[PDB]
Amino acid sequence: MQYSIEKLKKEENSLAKDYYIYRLLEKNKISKKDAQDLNSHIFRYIGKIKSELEKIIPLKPYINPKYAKCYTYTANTILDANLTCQSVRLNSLVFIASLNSKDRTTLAQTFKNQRPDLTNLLLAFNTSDPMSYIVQKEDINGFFKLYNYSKKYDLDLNTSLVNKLPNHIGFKDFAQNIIIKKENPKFRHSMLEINPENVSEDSAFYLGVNALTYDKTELAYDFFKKAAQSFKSQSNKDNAIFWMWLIKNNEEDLKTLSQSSSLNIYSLYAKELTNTPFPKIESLNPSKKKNNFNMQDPFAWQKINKQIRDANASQLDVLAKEFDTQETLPIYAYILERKNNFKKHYFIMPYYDNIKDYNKTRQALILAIARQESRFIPTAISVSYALGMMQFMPFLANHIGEKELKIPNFDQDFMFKPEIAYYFGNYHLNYLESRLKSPLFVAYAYNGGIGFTNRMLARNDMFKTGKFEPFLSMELVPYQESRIYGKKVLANYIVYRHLLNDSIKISDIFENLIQN
Ligand SMILES: CC(=O)N[C@H]1[C@H]([C@H](O)[C@H](O)CO)OC(C(=O)O)=C[C@@H]1O
Repeated sequence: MQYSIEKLKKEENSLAKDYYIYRLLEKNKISKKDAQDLNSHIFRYIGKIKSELEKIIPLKPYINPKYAKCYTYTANTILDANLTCQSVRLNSLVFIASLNSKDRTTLAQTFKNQRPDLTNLLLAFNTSDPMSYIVQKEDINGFFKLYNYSKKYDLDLNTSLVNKLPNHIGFKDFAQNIIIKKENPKFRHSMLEINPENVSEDSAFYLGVNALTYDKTELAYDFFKKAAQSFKSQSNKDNAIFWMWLIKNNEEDLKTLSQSSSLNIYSLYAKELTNTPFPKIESLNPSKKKNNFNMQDPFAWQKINKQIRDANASQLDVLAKEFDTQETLPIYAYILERKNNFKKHYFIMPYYDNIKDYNKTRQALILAIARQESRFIPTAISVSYALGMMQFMPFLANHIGEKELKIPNFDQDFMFKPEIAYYFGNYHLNYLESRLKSPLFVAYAYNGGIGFTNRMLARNDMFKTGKFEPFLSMELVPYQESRIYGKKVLANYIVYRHLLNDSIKISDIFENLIQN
């Protein structure tokens, strides 16, 4: 089914409407005329849909009309500009780097009283190492502007300077990136001297991972303990408490972790080590067959999803009842997950006839992936237009459907059919598992591609033998999305294996991750 640009224009703005506009663009069916009003019809104007629309109608915009005149000067004529224009242009470090040194000296004097930040950057670029100049001034705003301009600067930072960094908004991404990318070794080593009193949440956690890579186990414990105390989500606290346990072996930490209300790999592992029973999994069995809702209409899903997320505690109960049918089971579970404030564990198995003939280990992996990818919503669409319950990128979906399986009249929208999603997921999971084996590694490759996974596993510092392995390696997976995805999918997998009476010990999974 196709939609003309005219029909789409009548739908509400959503990712579904964006997806269908993008299908028109990629088929060259949007004329320069149709493209005129089109911006106000796009829900999320980022990435491919933007670069495609801008092939038809470029934008030069935007320069704020107040400062238009400021952008008529160059490095050769900036001394002719008024003081306001001079200071606007000096917001750009590339602009500052382009100036000649006599003009940087002149402008540094001009701005020393009113804008000593500008002065510091001007004089820093008069040296062969601007980062060293800025660090000597302990100019923290300047430091982050220089880092954003170029990641290549690296220098030792003293105790006073590093303890000032965590107060700046840029600190969190700075610390994450240099620790997981294993860049900027002098910055990295310097961050051993950050007082745990000065950091919290994710930043404290990454500084703990940092301390472990230098085998500073007491500092690491202090960082992870501050993370456990400050993190807002129970899942993240549990990850931090697990590290506290692994490092200092306090049995109260493991007891606290085994009694967590969050189901995650860390609380599951702690339950297993202490002979605690498996957590209770909800049982959803609606007797009603169906209602009026079309589970194959992507526009209906965008609409009802927005109602569910904005619904007060009251309106959730009305929706819960409406969607308490077998045909709408994924929507029911989605509503209940909100309605019970994310306290109960739901692990549904919808459209199960399509998988009941696979072995149970394969069933569990399919279901683990689908739960994480879509929550079993058949018409799910990601911001990069991954499609259906198993969130297939269109390129891969077309390769499998057209080239490999030669399906008659295949269209990428077949990914919205549960039978197609499960079938293709099985097919792709076979390719990955045959090469990768561990369900964790499969999960990383499913989310991030087999290329990145192969490169990570080729490194001699990832998933090898060690004191704190394989846990440390799971913290150092270089893409945040994939690092998180793997932990979540692995927990789902354990749960579904258990529900299918095909249990495995998560300790066996961890042992199989270490190659020799
Ligand atoms: C089965 C499949 O398509 N896997 C792909 C995955 C997926 O679409 C994502 O996990 C959606 O949530 O995305 C990507 C990607 O780098 O974009 C590559 C994977 O090969």
